[PDB]
Amino acid sequence: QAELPRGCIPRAVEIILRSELVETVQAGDRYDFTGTLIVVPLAGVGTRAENLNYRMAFLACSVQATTARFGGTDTAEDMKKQMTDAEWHKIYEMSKDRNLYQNLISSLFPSIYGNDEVKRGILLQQFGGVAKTTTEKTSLRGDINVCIVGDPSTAKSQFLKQVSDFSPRAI
Amino acid sequence: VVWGTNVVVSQCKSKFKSFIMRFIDPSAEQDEIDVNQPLYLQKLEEIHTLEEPYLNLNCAHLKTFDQDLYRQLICYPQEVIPGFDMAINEMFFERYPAALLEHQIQVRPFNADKTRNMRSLNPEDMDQLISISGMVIRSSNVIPEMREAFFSCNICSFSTTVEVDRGRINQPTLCTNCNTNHCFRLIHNRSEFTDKQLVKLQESPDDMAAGQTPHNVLLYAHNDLVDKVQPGDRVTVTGIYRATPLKTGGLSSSVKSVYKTHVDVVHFRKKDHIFPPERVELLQLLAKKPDIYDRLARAIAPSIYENDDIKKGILLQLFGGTKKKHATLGRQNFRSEIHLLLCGDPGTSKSQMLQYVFNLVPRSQYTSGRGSSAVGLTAYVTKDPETRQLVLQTGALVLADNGVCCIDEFDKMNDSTRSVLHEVMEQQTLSIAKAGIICQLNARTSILAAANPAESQWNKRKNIIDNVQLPHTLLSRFDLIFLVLDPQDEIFDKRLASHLVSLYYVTRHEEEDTMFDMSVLRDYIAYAREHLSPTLSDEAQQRLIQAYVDMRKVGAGRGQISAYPRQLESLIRLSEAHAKVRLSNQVELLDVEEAWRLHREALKQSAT
Ligand SMILES: Nc1ncnc2c1ncn2[C@@H]1O[C@H](COP(=O)(O)OP(=O)(O)O)[C@@H](O)[C@H]1O
Ligand SMILES: Nc1ncnc2c1ncn2[C@@H]1O[C@H](COP(=O)(O)OP(=O)(O)O)[C@@H](O)[C@H]1O
Repeated sequence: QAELPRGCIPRAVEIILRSELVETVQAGDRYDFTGTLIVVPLAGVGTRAENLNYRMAFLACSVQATTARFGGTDTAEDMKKQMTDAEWHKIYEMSKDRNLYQNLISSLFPSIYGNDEVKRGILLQQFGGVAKTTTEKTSLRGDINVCIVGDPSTAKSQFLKQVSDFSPRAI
Repeated sequence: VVWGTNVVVSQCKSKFKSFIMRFIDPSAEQDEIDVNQPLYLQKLEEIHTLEEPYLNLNCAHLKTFDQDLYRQLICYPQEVIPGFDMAINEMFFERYPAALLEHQIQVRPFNADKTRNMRSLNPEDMDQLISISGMVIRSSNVIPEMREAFFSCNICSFSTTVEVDRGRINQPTLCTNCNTNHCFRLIHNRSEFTDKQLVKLQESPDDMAAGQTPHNVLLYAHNDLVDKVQPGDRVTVTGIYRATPLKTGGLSSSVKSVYKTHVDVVHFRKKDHIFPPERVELLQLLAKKPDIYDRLARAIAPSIYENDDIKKGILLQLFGGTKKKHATLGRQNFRSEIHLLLCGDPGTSKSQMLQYVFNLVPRSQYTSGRGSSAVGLTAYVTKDPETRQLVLQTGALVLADNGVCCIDEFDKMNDSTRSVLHEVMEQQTLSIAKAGIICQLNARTSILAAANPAESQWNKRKNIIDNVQLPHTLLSRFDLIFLVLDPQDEIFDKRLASHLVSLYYVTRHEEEDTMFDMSVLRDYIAYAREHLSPTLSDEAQQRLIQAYVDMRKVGAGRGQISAYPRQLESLIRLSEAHAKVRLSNQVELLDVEEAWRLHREALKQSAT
């Protein structure tokens, strides 16, 4: 799809991966491979010899399975883990400010103006639940619904068309 | 003389050399250029001033000499040609001694005559010369083919090779044998391979047997002629009947009386648009006049001189929109998303006009309402005998990224489809997930379509608000549907019934005041996607920003549709579009006026 000509079909290639290359590819991904085309050990009615009709094949031994990569959370400083919150230098401030609520509210919708009531709520959805330690009574739940209704196109959809691009795993 | 021949290489060599020297471009300088020189030393200049090899001939040159060589090249072409190659390599040294005299050239003759056509052939023309044609069918993958192998050993590294004659190879007890240290060791990789490939061909001139399928033929390939051509073309062939037996059984080695026939490959008969600055003269010369807004609007059609009020908006899609690129912050993907549609009676030439527009737009697609479903437009997933395995596979829309697809007879499509287009028109994306792949491709383009109602005529006292088969506010959700209908007037009929039949009756055109440029008009379309970036200073904002009170008193209405605060998105789109024409890098202020005209031309068709 980075090379989109007209006319012919999507010509298919055979292609191979080695062991440590295995199972870190996946459906739906664009790649940067090696080019180590090979001699591959009816209808080919050419001349025959001996002192045989081959097809084409291919292998490759390098992968950059990009456009499908985020990496979770790991100021180069000390913390619980390596880089999970190494920005203590500022997160200390981001947990002690008194106007942080509003400063957070207006930190994702500068290109938007409307009500200022779901700009303080909808962090709800991305925010945590409970994750507590209990017995085998039942599932205990952490996140919860939200709803929107509105008149025709007060930017009902641009709230969420972007939110998918905002956090990961949530298409 | 060679065994089954009656000729000699040297006589043909000498006579072809003298023929090329006795040459003044005589095939069209004597028979039919300010060149009283051989075209062939001229062509070796052209080959060497380029060092771009691969000559070709035409056998009509060789009428001027003896007709004998034509005959004794028709009869034995597979044996005579390379003498002409060494004649070429003599002419190499005659042109320049220290040249690139190691890269060899083909020879690509053609044109004895059409036999009659491919249906009517005989046995006796079995190793001779033919040239027929038709249409191309397929485009298949290429195949190596051995001519020599690599070998080995363990003591002293007998690292050897030996090649093919055609079908007979040798081996002593060793490779590079001395004293017999071991037996023969075969590998088959570190070797030389040659390209070839099979491509099927039709007969479709009018050289057809009535009520008969075309009897089809087949062609091999060789190295620098492999996928020489893309499919879907009419191409002539130059080659030789080249036969081979068939293998009876396969379980046994007996062979069938039916020798097959097929033709070898000799020759066929068929960033990349960056212009010179000389064309900029004529381009900007067209640009310099306000008449350009009307000239191209007049000059799309051949002669259709009614409702030119609309094509002046279609040029805003031909001039395919603006690019407010989003390399800035990653936000909101507000493309210059343009969509405009036409809808009316079937008598108006919508299907006809748009089949012509197929013969205008580069990325022309043309299916239509009940032409193919949603799945009929996306994910043609199915089995293929080529891999012989199941595959996640193609769509239709996504082939036309940034292009157009002319669409007809819209209101026949299934409800599964037409919630697909909601995804593209309102997100301009696509993401797909089946039991196989999950996909996040890229696709975006501008729509055209030519819907029709469930009747012959739009009913008066029944607005489009309910007539055609769509929701209460998604009807108007397109930019603006430029209403069309038959001219309800007998008066107009005579003008076209006269002018557009005299059109046929004379059978050629005339360059009147609206000067049709043969192709120089087409670059003003071509060049004007790339070097432009419309921008706003102060112009196309302030008028409705002023009049918004009475423009947005739209609260009144019983079951109506009207103005909403999305219009100005489409309006800035149309604005910077019409500012692109005239090539105004900064925004145009006049564009706003005809934009308002465009809108209020059809936004109170329901005052009721
Ligand atoms: N307060 C606001 N801030 C930003 N944009 C707004 C605001 N109010 C209205 N809009 C505009 O309203 C439009 C709503 O379109 P949208 O609701 O996404 O269409 P649809 O209803 O088809 O999804 C947005 O494109 C936006 O430009
Ligand atoms: N103004 C016009 N200019 C040219 N052809 C017209 C015009 N009005 C009607 N026609 C006729 O309409 C026909 C094309 O209609 P078409 O678009 O194929 O109908 P549909 O799209 O409903 O199948 C032509 O044969 C032509 O004779």
